[PDB]
Amino acid sequence: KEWERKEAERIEQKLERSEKEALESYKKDSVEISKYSQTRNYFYDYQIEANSREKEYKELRNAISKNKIDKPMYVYYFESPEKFAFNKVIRTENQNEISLEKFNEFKETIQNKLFKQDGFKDISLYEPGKGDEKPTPLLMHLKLPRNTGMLPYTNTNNVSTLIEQGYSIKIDKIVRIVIDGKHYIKAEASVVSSLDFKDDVSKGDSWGKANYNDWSNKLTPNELADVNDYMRGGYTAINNYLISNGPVNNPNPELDSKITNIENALKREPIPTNLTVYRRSGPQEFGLTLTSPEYDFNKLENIDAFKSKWEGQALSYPNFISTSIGSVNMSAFAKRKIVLRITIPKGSPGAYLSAIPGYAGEYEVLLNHGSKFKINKIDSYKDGTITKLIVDATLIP
Amino acid sequence: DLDTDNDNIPDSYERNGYTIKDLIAVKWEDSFAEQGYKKYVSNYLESNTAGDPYTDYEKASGSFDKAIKTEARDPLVAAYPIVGVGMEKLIISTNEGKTVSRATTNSKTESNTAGVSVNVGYQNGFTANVTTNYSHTTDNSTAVQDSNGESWNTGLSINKGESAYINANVRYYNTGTAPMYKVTPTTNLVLDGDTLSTIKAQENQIGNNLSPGDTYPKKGLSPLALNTMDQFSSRLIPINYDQLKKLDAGKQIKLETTQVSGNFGTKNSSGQIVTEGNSWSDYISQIDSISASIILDTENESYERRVTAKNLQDPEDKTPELTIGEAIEKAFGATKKDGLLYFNDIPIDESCVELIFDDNTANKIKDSLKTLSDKKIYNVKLERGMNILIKTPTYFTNFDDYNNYPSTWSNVNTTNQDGLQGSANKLNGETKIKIPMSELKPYKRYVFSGYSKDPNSIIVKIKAKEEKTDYLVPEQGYTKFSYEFETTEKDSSNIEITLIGSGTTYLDNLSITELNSTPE
Amino acid sequence: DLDTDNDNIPDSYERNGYTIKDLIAVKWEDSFAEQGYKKYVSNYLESNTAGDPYTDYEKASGSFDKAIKTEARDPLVAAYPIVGVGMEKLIISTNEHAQGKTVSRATTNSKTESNTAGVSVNVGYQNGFTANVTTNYSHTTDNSTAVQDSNGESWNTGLSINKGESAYINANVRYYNTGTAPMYKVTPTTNLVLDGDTLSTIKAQENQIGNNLSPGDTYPKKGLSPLALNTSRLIPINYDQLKKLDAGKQIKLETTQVSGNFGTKNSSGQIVTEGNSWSDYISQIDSISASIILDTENESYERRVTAKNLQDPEDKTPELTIGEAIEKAFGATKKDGLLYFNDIPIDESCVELIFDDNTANKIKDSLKTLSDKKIYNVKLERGMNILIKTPTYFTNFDDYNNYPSTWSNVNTTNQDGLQGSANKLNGETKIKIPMSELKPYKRYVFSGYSKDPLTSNSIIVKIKAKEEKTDYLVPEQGYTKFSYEFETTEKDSSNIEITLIGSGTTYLDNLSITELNSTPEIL
Ligand SMILES: [Ca+2]
Ligand SMILES: [Ca+2]
Ligand SMILES: [Ca+2]
Ligand SMILES: [Ca+2]
Ligand SMILES: [Ca+2]
Ligand SMILES: [Ca+2]
Repeated sequence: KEWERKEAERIEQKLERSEKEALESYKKDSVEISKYSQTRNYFYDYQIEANSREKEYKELRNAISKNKIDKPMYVYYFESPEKFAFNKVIRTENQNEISLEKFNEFKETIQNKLFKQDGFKDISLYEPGKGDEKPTPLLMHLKLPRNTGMLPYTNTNNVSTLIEQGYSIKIDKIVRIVIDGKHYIKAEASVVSSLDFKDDVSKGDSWGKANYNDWSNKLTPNELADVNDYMRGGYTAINNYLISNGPVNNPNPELDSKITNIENALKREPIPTNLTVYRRSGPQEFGLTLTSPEYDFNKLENIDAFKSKWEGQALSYPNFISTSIGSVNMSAFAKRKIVLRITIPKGSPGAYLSAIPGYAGEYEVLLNHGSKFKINKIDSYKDGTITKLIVDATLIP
Repeated sequence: DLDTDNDNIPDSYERNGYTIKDLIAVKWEDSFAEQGYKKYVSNYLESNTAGDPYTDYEKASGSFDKAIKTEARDPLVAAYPIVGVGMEKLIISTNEGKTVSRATTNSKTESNTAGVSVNVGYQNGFTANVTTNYSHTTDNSTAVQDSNGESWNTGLSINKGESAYINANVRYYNTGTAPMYKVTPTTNLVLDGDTLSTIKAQENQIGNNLSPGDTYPKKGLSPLALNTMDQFSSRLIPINYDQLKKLDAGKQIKLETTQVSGNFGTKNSSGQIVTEGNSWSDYISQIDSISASIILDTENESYERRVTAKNLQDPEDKTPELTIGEAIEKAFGATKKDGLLYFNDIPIDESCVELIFDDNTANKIKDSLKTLSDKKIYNVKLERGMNILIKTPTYFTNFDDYNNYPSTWSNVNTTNQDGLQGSANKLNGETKIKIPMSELKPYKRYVFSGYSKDPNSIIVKIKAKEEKTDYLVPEQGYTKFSYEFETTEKDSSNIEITLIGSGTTYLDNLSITELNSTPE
Repeated sequence: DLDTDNDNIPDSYERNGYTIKDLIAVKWEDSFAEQGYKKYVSNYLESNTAGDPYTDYEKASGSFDKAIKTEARDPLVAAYPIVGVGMEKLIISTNEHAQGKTVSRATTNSKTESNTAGVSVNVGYQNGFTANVTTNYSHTTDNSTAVQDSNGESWNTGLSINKGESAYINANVRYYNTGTAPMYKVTPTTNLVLDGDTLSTIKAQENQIGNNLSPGDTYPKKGLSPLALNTSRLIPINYDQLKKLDAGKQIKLETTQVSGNFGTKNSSGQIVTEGNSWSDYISQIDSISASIILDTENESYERRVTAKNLQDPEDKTPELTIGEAIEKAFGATKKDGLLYFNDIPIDESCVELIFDDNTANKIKDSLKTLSDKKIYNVKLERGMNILIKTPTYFTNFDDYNNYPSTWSNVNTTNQDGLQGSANKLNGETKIKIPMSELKPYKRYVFSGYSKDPLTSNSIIVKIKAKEEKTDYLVPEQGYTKFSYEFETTEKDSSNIEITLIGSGTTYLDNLSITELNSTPEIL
């Protein structure tokens, strides 16, 4: 507390005017700005440009990027089990005991997965005790790495630590601690970082072009010709053949050679990092229709049925997957209510498609057919009056 | 299970009895005593059942700063310290250089037993005594040791118009259940009304903290002198001729503790202990007006506790009542075995030890006992404003497991089952005990008490500083008798206690208790 | 795995196995005991096992101040500083500035004298009680002064003080620190107590000592100059205690109040000792820990070991036996059934034991129920005060023999001893121990163990000194600890003769001679 407050007024003397004005703007509007920072990236570019909270959001994000930490820090916070796809209550507020079986359920839910943490979030530096707020039975105790954002700030009589979480986490362990006779879950997790761009699409385009400008020279002429077909209209025919169970129902050896060339081309240059991409998926990609009543997420029961059906599952696309680095909404698929967030491990096949001159693909990347995604989380937000969903999934090999 | 006062204890567990095990509150299922657990009850309009700084969960679960006694574990008996000061030596000097110096011994409860009046036979269900004056442990009375009665003025050639000085040795002790930090006694001296000089002590020169049980200076060590004090360095307490010639008579000097201040311990999140912002100054004035006082005097040690109880006339408070037996069971480490309470090995009972009451509470308890059909004072309701002293016998036999008389009693047979507490005696012939001066303190006062039944005249005969023989006819039930005497100096003859019955009477629970000291 | 307190070590690892290596915590599997690693036991209910301002992690991981003894790295011993006063030389002069009439004596300060000054032994010890009871138990706060260069002469002879005046007193003093703790801001107070009268109280302040008093060391660094009492003024005396001091009695040294702070490692560099005090944690420490004092013939140590309460289910605190408590308190090599210091063997039959009244009574109560009948296997309750005296001379007819003389009729070719071998008694056994190894005017006790596998085969012993005696010892099928007092005297006397006439069947083992106190010489 004393150390936290000390670098709170140590930070406060180096701040600027717009940064501090955004700081009190967040002080009065913490919850709404935090929920905005959760889900602002799925709107349009001009929706964000016309949004009222964006100037304060970028000033606070600049302040968080300015303040880096020198050493890894173990930090504490409280959050709902619904945040970690445990869409239920572990123990209620009148309950004080987290049983061994529900702790086993929490273990078997939150294990071996990477879970997203995005936006601004407050945390505590020392272990909370009796004199602190304990709203949830879930306390995570995380090793934040070096140079991560760090804002101790004194708000009235208290002090708080605000960060811009922009990373996934791997939950290494959870233990069953007791505070004031109430059972709490203390989570020892690891910060695992992935390359994400969200709305930063020009810099991701530059990275993909720098990583894939010489990729065309390394392919065979058969592979290069089939890639040119795919970016010149062959994606429709190839994906239609692949979804329709091609080699089994209606074998096409020319299309088999084509998809083999595309697969080997994607195998030519595996990606050098863990990446996070976005995809405007349709109901047809999830066994639904536009006329499906379950597709209307504006009611909560459709959201809950989608979470029950899809979270914690492995989903298979037998066709090549076309996604993009951008999370923003577009006129092509603002109608579609499904936004899929995909985490790709390092060394997986795939390539940046928009480095080739003469292609109208907007910052597009392609993934090999037959791929499987482990759906980790589903969240919700309101794009206009339309409830849309955020599906955090990870590519499993 | 809703919580009214913010203490995280379900209300159903506070209306019922509950214990703390596994650092949580579970209901008392009346099967945890053989485990060793004990039961508590907490009030719910306030998170503090008693007015100590520590809260009901912390107090009742043992989360306090560990230095206090184990008898304050319940949330009903608070923990505050009661310091005391005594003198162990006297020096009188005329130099601003003849000197006379002797030894003194202190008694914590001597003035409380000063004004108690004894009666032969208690002609009610009271079966006890009432003192006129109630004195705590914080004040105490002293006796100079053996000097063969020689005049104090033959060693000092001081006439009318001259002043001598006080030099002495003092000791600080505690009898409560708390250590008090930054000890500032600010005690005083009075000499039959008029004070000579108050005694002011500072924080660092005397011991900074002063834990209960042990003393500053420690047990078996030299008491702290008055010359080694910054106030009493160039001057001492002056005395005129009239005062010293008044002390030539059989009179005593007494000490009190007036007002103290200091901090108390607590716990910290970053650190562990801080004792700066704390204070006892505004917490004593709440405890002193809500609770009721119990004092006990074993011949080696005095204890006191302060147990809370409800006022009768007001529905608005929900502090639960207690009876006297349960109050002394919780306040003291009193094990209730076979229905009888034992502190460590001395039995504590209405039929085993002496109970002394003040004037005001005696009327109310005698009003309450008429409602009670058991006619025993351990079951009456304890209310706000009770002041009880209890004194242990030096020697008490119940013709049972507890026997401590230093000489065997003649003609004692315990082959009976109709005694009040276990077996009793038969006065088929006559009982006698010789007890010399070497087994007794010199120049004191005593009372001999017991229970008798006769389903005939009984003669008692006491050889003492004054011989006293008397008659008493007993009843078919039990009636308590008591007889006062005094003894004389060590080099004198003995104490012969004789009881001649009629062959068909029973005597049980016989005790000898110290009352006062005869003057000289 | 599961965490309770504000420490990394889980409650499963907080009990029944506790090892820290390379700043992580691991359990114990009895394999890497020879890798410099030990199994500890601590609480899982709180951070601090004892009253120290250090967690069980840091003191068992080395993340604390390095001036603390490594026996305090164990979590079951409380780090506790004790500051005592030794005195070495007395000078008496009649002047108030410092000419005048001066006398000068050289004294020795003994720590463990008044604890065992009123201890008397029995010829036969009842039950399994192989120990004694003191009138009063004292810690190492008090020092008792023995004048060695005292010829037959009254102190009045060197002063010729007649009626009302007297001389002034000056002395040479030293300040020792024996404990598992240092102290920095030195401000001690010590009373010169003369049998009930306070002569004066001396305060050393800060500048006369310096800002460090590490444990095990004095302010005069081993061999350095004695510190006279002039640097803060002289102390007077009167002509009433001069004959009282001359006849029988001695001046006692009693430390009263010692103030100081401790050092805590900060985030950046060296220790800080400004926001600390050895005045708050002390009563917290003393409330729970027991007291184990050990007194070697050349030095002493004393330890605060946290013990338990039996009369409650709620508390979870480690329990120890007496011998294992001594072992972890001081550091003892486990020989086969034996405990070792650097050279001294310690046991319940190889050292001498002192308890006060309460501890002796409750140990005698516990002795009724133990099926092995030893002191060292007694459950450790909070509030015991146990003193151990390492013997001056001790032999066992085995590897250890430190006796200056050689006996007569020594037969060590037998193995039915208390510890390994025994001695076959055939006739006499003579030791003629020269006096030069015995301190003047001291009370010494000879103790031994007797086993006679015969019905009435007995021996006599006979101690020849100035206060000689002949005793008749009756041994039984088991061993008795039999002890006899005698008094040494002034140096112009002969050797001490110990004869014993055996009957050819009796066996002796564990023969020791030890000191109790000093007898008052006539002056
Ligand atoms: Ca309550
Ligand atoms: Ca309550
Ligand atoms: Ca009886
Ligand atoms: Ca732990
Ligand atoms: Ca612990
Ligand atoms: Ca041997």
